[PDB]
Amino acid sequence: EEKLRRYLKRTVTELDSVTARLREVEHRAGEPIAIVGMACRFPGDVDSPESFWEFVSGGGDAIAEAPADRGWEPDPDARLGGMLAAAGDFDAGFFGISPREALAMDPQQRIMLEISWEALERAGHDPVSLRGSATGVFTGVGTVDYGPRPDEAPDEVLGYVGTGTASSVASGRVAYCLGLEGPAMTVDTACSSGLTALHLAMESLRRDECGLALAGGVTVMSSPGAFTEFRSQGGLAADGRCKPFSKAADGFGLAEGAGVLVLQRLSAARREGRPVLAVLRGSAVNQDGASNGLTAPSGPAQQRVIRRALENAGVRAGDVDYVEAHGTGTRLGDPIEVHALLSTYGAERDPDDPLWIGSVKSNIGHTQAAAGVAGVMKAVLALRHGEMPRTLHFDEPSPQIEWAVSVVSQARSWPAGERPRRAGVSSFGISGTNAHVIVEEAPEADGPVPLVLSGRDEQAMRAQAGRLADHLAREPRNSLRDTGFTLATRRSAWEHRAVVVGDRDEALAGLRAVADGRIADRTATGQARTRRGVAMVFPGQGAQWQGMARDLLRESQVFADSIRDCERALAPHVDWSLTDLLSGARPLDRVDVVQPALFAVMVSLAALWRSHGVEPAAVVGHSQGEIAAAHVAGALTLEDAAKLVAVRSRVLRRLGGQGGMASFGLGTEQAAERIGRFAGALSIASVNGPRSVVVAGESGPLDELIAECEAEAHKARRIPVDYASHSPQVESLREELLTELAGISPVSADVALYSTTTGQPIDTATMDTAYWYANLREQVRFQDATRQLAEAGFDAFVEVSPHPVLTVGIEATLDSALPADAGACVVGTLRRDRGGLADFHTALGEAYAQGVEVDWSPAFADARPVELPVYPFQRQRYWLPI
Amino acid sequence: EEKLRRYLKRTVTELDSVTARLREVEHRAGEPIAIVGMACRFPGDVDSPESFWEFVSGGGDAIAEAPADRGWEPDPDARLGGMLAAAGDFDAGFFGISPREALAMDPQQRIMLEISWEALERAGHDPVSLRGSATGVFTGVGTVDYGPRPDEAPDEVLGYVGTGTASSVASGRVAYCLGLEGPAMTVDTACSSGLTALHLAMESLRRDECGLALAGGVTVMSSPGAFTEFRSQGGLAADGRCKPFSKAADGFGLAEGAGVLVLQRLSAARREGRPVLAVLRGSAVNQDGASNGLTAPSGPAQQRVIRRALENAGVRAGDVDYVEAHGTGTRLGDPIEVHALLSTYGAERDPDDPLWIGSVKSNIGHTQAAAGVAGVMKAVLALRHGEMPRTLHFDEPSPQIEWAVSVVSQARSWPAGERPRRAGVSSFGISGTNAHVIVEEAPEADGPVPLVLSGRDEQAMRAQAGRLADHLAREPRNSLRDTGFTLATRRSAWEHRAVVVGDRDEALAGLRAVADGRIADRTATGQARTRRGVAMVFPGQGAQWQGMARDLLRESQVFADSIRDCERALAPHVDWSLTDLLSGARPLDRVDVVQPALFAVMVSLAALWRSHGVEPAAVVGHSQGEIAAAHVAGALTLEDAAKLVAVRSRVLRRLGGQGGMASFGLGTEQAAERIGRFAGALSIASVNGPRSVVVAGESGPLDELIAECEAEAHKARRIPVDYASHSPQVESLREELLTELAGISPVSADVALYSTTTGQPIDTATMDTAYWYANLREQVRFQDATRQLAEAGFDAFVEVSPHPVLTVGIEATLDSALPADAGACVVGTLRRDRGGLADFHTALGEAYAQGVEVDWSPAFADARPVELPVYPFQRQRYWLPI
Ligand SMILES: [Cl-]
Repeated sequence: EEKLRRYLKRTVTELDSVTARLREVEHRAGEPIAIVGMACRFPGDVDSPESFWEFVSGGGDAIAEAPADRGWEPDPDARLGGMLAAAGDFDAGFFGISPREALAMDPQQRIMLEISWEALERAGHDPVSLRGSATGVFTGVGTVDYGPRPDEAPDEVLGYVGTGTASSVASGRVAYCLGLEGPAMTVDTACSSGLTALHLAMESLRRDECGLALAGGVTVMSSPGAFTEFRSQGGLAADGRCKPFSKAADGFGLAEGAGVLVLQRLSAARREGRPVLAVLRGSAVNQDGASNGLTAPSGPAQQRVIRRALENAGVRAGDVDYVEAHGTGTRLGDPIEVHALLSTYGAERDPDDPLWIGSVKSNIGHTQAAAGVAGVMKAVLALRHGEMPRTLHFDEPSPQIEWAVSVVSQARSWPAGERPRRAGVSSFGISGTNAHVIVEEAPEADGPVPLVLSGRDEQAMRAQAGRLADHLAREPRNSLRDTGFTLATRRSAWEHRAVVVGDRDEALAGLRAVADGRIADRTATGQARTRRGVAMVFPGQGAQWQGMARDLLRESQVFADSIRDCERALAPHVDWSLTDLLSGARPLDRVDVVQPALFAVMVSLAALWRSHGVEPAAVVGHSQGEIAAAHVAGALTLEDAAKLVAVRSRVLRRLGGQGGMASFGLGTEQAAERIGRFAGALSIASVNGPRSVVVAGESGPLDELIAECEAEAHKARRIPVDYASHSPQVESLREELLTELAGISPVSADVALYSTTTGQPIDTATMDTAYWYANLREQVRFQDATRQLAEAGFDAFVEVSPHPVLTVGIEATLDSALPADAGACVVGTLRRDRGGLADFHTALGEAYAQGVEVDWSPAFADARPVELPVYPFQRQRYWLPI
Repeated sequence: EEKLRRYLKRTVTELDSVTARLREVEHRAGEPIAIVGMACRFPGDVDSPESFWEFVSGGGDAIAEAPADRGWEPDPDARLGGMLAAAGDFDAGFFGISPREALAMDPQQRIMLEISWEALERAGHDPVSLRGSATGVFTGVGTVDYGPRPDEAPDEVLGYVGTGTASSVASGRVAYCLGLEGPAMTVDTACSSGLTALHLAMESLRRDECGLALAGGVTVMSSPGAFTEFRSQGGLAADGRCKPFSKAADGFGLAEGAGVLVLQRLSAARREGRPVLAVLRGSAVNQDGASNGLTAPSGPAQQRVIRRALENAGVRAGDVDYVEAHGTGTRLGDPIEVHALLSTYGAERDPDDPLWIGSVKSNIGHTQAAAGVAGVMKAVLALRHGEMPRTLHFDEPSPQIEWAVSVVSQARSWPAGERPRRAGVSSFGISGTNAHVIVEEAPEADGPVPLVLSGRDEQAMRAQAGRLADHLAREPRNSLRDTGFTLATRRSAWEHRAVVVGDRDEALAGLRAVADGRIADRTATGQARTRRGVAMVFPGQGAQWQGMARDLLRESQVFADSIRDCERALAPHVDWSLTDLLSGARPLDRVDVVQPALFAVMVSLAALWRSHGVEPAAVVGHSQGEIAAAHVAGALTLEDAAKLVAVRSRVLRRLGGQGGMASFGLGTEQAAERIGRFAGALSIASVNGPRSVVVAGESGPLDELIAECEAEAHKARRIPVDYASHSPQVESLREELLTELAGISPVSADVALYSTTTGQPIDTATMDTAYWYANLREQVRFQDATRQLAEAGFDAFVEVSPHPVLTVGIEATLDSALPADAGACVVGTLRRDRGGLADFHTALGEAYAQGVEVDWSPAFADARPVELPVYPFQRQRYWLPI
């Protein structure tokens, strides 16, 4: 029996895998598609969705004279229509395109690139992240009229003539530049092209040809062909203006434009937390077929497509509150359109609550292949702003139309009620191919910060900064933390970089300064280069200051836990509290106190760096700093290393009052000759750069040296220290160190370690007690180790200290070694009186600004994304006439 | 308990049925698409699948110097490629296109219209029947380079310049002309437009967007632009010739061409019983994305697109025996394709049995946006003839390719084994968009005659007949009956029509005659007009011959059954078998035998006419003929009409040997004056036409008249008859007639009836015994009734008799009456000694040939469709240079 209950179990589990399977399929097959980003270029200086909505709800009329710049033949009868302010302007370099090829490029190809990039940004992607993805591209292109014919083109531009004007390339070139690998195609269906495209993408996503899709359309009138052809037979308003459904309809008005939508499976966008601007729910495409003429509309067909659309959307006619009509202001067409609406959407109505109707063609003109994409944007923007804008140029309603179904003449309201709101959008093509799609409102959702920003060039970076300032200012509801998070995780990191750190008041001013070419406190600025090989430097004396990370101790957890781990390890070997010591901001005179403290702080600073994704490919230490570098490398346990520095320093107390040390701005030879005269009383303690050396020995013999030097313009800094290491005075302590350092467990390490003691880079199992005596006795030789790393192809040096002290030496050593103005950089961590996170973020910012890979995320826990301005294209005009 | 027992019983049942539904949704979703017809226009004078194959397996090289006639600027280096014989030739009239519009039309549009028609004809449709259907149009168009610009176009062709070159219109114009209502769009993917289109079409079908779809692509190089662009960049073979995969590869060879497929859901085409040529099993489209360069192909993507295509087909790489590689002979591209095939298909084979590879581009060149339609056609054809044709120009295999997977270099053969054979066909776009599709062999399928045919002009009709004769002569496996059926039910009925009746040998000879402008027996030829009103004419004496219907009684059930029904109605009134009378070919001397049989024959012939969908709108009788007419028009039951004619004829025996009748060739008044001298001894019995009358009276006085005419040369024909009806001698009969014709029950009739007794049209309830005596006593006046039908706009007179006796008179009347040469046709039925079904079909033919609606179906019982020649287009050259 029991087996034939567990037999039920798995038999029921098959049966369940299958039912939910069938739903999945069927659900997927009609799944709503989310419009997740947009971007446009319309008449009226429209370059954003924000601008489009301003222009339209504002009741803008864009119709005007055709620009002079195109090299059009003059005409007695001025050419009126909806033109694009800067149709020939393009940032070619951004896209890897030579000036020569950009010149042979159909403006329609160019614009598409720009806006495709913009739209993915607004969708929440760093578009570079999408290279190699299966993203689709579906573009509606009607006419191309840009080039001269191959047969009369300048020889300069001949390679790029065909490819630069071929309709297929409007699609493909987007795929080739953003490295997309889904299907890419250009669709021609005249006016409805734009929706044909959109429909094709929806179906592509529903079948899984891709996860993501770019659906758009473009028309740019490079020549006055259309004017000529329409001024031939009838159709153009003398006004240049579209008066949809009015008494006063003359004919349509020619225009140009471009629009894109990032489309994604609704469920997929929810899972990834992308913003849903609106949902497309179903669409349909048909032909009017046997009409009265090739270019005649046919209402019966228009009706048929409204129904197929609604069948597909799974929506009822009466549920749609508004329609974005074709509405071209034609004498034949407007009536036909309205009658087809009346007997579809209107049949299912009260008089008491009619269908509402508009046309953006009253604002921007007949934008042709883009018209439709133009209509879907208006519809989306209307669903997001709760308002139906004015349809311009409405005399009286047209007396050719037999009027459920009204036109919106004064701007109306459209608020979120019980039902979702939806809109239909239609565009009907001159060649007979009609399209209608159904749009729904989006369904329901829900200290200091480093702001990181980039430009392909220096001016772009500065534009980036200014627009971020404007955005932040005109939008105090936006979290600073989400703004930084988005900037860090969802924007491309270009060559010229800036990092502005601080709270909101500071974040604003830092950005405005970056914009105006100035630098505010805590800003990092640089040019990135690929960096492979982070060497962490670990210095010794001269890196302490009375505060030392009082603030960082409070403001960072990674740092404070590291420290805790230290106070625990040094507990046995030392009798004072690390924390009381740092938190208190207590004096740091004693050797037996300073050195282990510096050890903890520097190890703790290393932990922070690693938590922000910066890992050492090698480590170099300096005197005491080799203990930290040894631990960080992995050659020592914290317990070992802690004991080591605690013991070293306890013993070193024995030399107290018997010598001093001082740094001098000269070379080993210079110093070697000068010092030779005191036979043995002084020794060179370290050589840190071609013109920097420490000398150690008996004070008096030292003072004569310090005195003599200042009297000849030599750098000669007392180190505030009462002993003299790296000198023959250390033979006294040889016994005691070998005695109670014994029991140390060195291990070969993951990371390279370039010994200063030895002079070579080493297997770190070498570092027995015998080694550690030598580190205190023998001369340091940091200059030597620097060169070895330089020569070994390290390009990034991070001086992991509370104050930079070897930084300057290092750069001088790299002047003398690396190919001048090729590469390597040097970067510190904290600085005197500059502890606390913000200043660590500024040190990250410097490393990052020069091309170190940093993981910024730890500075933004939680932190959803947020909508930011778009890349500021550095444009130039390219235009080839006829 | 058995509780759980019951539940395993349930669960299994729902497991099973849930899996049936899931199975059925998933099948539908990706069901095989059938290629059910195809047409084309390729280099080497290829204009049909058959001529394509002949060309290709003959190892044909179409490469040649471009035609001089396109207005191309001559050039020092001659332009070699695959050029379309006559790209400028179009039948504009067939499609209702003006010469002015045709001139400004891109030839890519024109060629598409023609072959879309041809393809539908081959798929076994009358394209006309598809008007208003949901058939979609998907068309690969790359470049369009035809016109001058609207700036510089002759003002003569100006209103048609934009429409004539719009890419979208290649798709749309087809749907406009054929009246198709599916989604119609154009696609630009450069060289893979072809397959892309077919892929979109495959999916539209699978989404039930349409039931049928035309998928194709075109390129016509109207200008030398491409030659110009590629002679700057490198890449063209100096040869003109693609040598795919050979050491000899210089570059590709520009070419042009055009191809369509009629696609349909496989289940549906089986359901509709339609030739499945091959089957599209699966496809894919992708982008090679971040390649080396826009135009550079990329192996990884080529492999990806193959594997996606295979997945969708549900086919293993191992299961595919041939691939139509893109193979354009490019030095860079060829190796990349062969490597990508090697690691997809050639991974899954042991060397022993490799994948075979070819490229038609070696025969016809790189046919650009049509290439790949060209490819799928070669594969479909190869599957059908079981042969892999030779890939030309194969010097040696390329030493740059790293050779599972071999190039077919000598014509291998491909037999239908235990596996279904399949092919892949790839084509790769210069903008980086790739397609691959998978094609499977077609699955398991299993007297004299009237041939009808037509053309929009006379030349087309004759050409149509020539093509039929050839087709019938060359392919004897196609039944004549099936051929007749297809012509009648699957071909449009154009203005100029011919009908040929015969067994096969005589159908050939008649067909060949019509083709030569000659005539044969059982061959009718006409110009059709819509004819509003068939008037059936029923004559009297003269129409009989001794055979009458013996043949037709055996060959026609509709007829034999009607004769059976009469025999039954006459039996009470007459003591001789109608059947034995007609079957035994027995003499018809006596009045009481003739008149009833002639009625029974004439009434059953009417039945035939009606069984082929010819209804009288009006009828006319001539003496006894009125009886038939009255019954046919449904004023008298068969039982009444039978009684009437039996009695009327029996009583008429009383005048035997007392007079006579004879038809004279002269008009009423000419007869009247010539006859009046025998005061009353002769009567004008009937006036039938303006120069034909019948005279009844006392023989003697009648012999004098006849003698007096043969003296002066008048048509003077003795009617082989004992008596003199329609004369005073009929008073003797009045009483007996009225006495036993009483009881007759006439009623108002459905159909009109233009009484020859009265002189008018009538209410047929009128036709009581008083009327019927008048019908015998009175002058007939057929001419007055003829004109009354003319004057009331009947245009089609059918003489429903066994021998045409009134036919010539009617025609002399309608000269007078109707506008001289506005239309009218006068048709007989059978002829003396030409009874028999086939002669009836010939009568039907003369009526069909002139525009009477005939329903031919009854001639073919058990007839299946059969493939036939396509419309012979009547073409002119239209070409606008630059
Ligand atoms: Cl200090």
